[PDB]
Amino acid sequence: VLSPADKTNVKAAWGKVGAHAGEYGAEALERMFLSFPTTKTYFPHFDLSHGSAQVKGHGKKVADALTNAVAHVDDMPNALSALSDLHAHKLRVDPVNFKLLSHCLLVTLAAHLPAEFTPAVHASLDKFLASVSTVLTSKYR
Amino acid sequence: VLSPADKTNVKAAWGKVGAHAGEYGAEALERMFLSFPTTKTYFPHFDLSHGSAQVKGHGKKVADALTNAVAHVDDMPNALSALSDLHAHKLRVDPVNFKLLSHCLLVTLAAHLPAEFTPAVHASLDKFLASVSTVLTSKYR
Amino acid sequence: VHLTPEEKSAVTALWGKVNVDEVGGEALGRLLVVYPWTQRFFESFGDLSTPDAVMGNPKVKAHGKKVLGAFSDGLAHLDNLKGTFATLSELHCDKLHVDPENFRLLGNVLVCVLAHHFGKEFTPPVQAAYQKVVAGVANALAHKYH
Amino acid sequence: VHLTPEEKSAVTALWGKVNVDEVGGEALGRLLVVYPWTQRFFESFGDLSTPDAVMGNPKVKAHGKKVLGAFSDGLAHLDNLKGTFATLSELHCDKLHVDPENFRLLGNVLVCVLAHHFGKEFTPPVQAAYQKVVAGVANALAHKYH
Ligand code: HEM
Ligand code: HEM
Ligand code: HEM
Ligand code: HEM
Ligand SMILES: O=N[O-]
Ligand SMILES: O=N[O-]
Ligand SMILES: O=N[O-]
Ligand SMILES: O=N[O-]
Repeated sequence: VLSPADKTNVKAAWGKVGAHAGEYGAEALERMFLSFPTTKTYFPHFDLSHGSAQVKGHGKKVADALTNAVAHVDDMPNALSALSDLHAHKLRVDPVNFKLLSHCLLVTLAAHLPAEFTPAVHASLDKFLASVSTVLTSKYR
Repeated sequence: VLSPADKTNVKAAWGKVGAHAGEYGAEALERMFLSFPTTKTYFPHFDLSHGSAQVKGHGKKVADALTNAVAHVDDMPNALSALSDLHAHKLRVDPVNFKLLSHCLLVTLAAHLPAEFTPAVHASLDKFLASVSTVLTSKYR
Repeated sequence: VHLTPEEKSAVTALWGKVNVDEVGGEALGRLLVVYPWTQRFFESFGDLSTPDAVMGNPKVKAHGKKVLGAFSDGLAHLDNLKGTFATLSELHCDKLHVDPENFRLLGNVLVCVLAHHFGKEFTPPVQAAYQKVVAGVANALAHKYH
Repeated sequence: VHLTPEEKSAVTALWGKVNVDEVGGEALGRLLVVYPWTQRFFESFGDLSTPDAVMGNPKVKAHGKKVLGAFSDGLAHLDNLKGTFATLSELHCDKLHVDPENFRLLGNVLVCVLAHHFGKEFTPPVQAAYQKVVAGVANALAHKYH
């Protein structure tokens, strides 16, 4: 359950990130693949090397999904329903991997938001990504 | 997201358990305390020895909460809201501990439902307890 | 992992009654049905479309047999699980990249199968002893990640 | 845990720039704010009612200092984390009964603090190397449970 304070914090961090969100998504994916190499097996057909166009394009898709979630924060199950289906049924994404990507998304924000990433905002972002993760694992099947 | 099949399976298992639910809750708590001794620190004021009246009475409370959840399966966040508050805010229950109690509840059902505990019903019960757990950790704070 | 003699007694007495041709396949089938992401590593097994399809799948039973063989192995070598599981760890971690959380899950599913089969005989202390065992196995199988 | 020389290089070069009087308290404060169940083990610390109260709590800073001292310790002894962390493992597991999932969490929070403080310098490979480290520490601190 995301609080009014949490929603304002996540909105503030989104704003500061601005037009870098795609690039940051790409960075978070690289951080994940290097830090948690088990995650790589989900992208056997991607080239995962640094500067990969496929990782860049995917980063944008992920960032776009998260922003759809922020923009529909009070109706996330509905907004992310198609993605929930995809990740559970087709991709069979192991639930642990959502915590790994969530951590890498936080790390990327921390590396780029010296002023914004306070203890309170870090908390709110953690809750937001945990809420997104809960939605995206809601389907198994 | 609990399916129509899941809801019927959990209802069937509830029915078979019948008036033993309190006793089974007590057993699941004993299984937890012995198997996962870290959980014991949440009950410093209980006597946790076998046949403890406090563990028996608590088992009944837990079983009763789960049955309230079954009976209001389509409105669990609301039905369990007071309990969610209690477990996150006052008790500060670590989220990992919900998986430990959930596992011990399944084990207890498996030990008492030779016919009912099929692979499908085991699945549905796992999803049910995971849904309950998700509600009861929804609050931190 | 250090089991006490009472814990060792609980574990070995039960295990001698386990049907080693069946229990492994039951635990594997349940793993695939309950935690269906794990079906990712078992695409070659064929029909996994329903619980019935999984539990009656001959490849599931045959492979589960090998899995239980490895648990049986750890049970004979509790004080050296790391050595016992070295080549399986290499396999599950370096080659397959299974997240080690699933090792804990398979261990817990095994516990559920044991409870289902043994009923009241699978007492709370008997479970406790088995929990130490399956945690020890999961930790050794995960050694290549540590 | 085995770090490559490149991983060792990444880790030690960064750590020499860490403010050892501050970073431990920052990581501990964030642990208490983000994962507030952990406040359960720190009731004696006093006012933990808000983020500001936590981060400015003098007991949080003082205790975080000791925690970072232990990370500093593991960094000097990567190939013997088990020995380094024996008495802390006894403490955190046998006496305190902290679930070891929280060791992983504190390690990840530390990583977040390092990223916040170092910015672009905390590159994806630098993070990777730190992940191996904090996992190694968590695993050694959890040895008493294994
Ligand atoms: C914060 C959590 C996540 C978000 C917001 C997210 C978002 C997305 C989006 C937007 C797509 C493309 C949708 C489409 O084009 O149909 C996608 C696909 C995919 N996702 Fe995720 N995802 C998340 C977590 C994960 C995790 C944890 C994994 C595995 C480690 C994963 C693996 C994949 C894979 C393998 C694809 C297909 C990629 C391809 O073939 O091009 N996702 N995700
Ligand atoms: C399936 C999940 C759970 C259910 C349905 C459940 C249910 C309940 C209920 C009904 C109460 C009493 C409510 C009241 O009288 O106000 C309670 C209290 C409590 N619960 Fe849980 N709970 C669950 C998980 C947990 C876990 C995982 C822990 C910790 C390991 C825990 C620790 C406690 C404690 C320490 C109390 C206070 C007991 C006392 O002082 O008498 N609960 N729970
Ligand atoms: C509970 C711990 C586990 C044990 C004791 C175990 C045991 C085994 C054994 C004995 C084999 C046969 C190796 C051989 O043929 O030489 C095997 C293979 C395999 N395991 Fe496991 N396993 C465990 C967990 C898991 C999990 C959780 C997964 C996936 C969710 C998995 C995936 C596989 C796969 C895909 C193979 C086939 C490997 C191949 O032939 O290339 N294992 N395992
Ligand atoms: C990331 C791994 C951790 C490290 C390296 C670490 C390190 C330390 C150190 C160096 C001490 C001082 C021991 C002494 O005074 O001799 C300590 C004490 C303590 N730790 Fe941790 N710790 C970790 C994780 C945790 C977590 C996650 C919690 C709770 C959520 C926790 C709870 C405590 C408590 C309550 C004490 C006070 C013990 C006492 O004085 O009786 N620790 N820790
Ligand atoms: O990168 N997650 O789709
Ligand atoms: O026993 N859980 O309250
Ligand atoms: O349990 N699969 O090896
Ligand atoms: O981080 N507490 O020792």
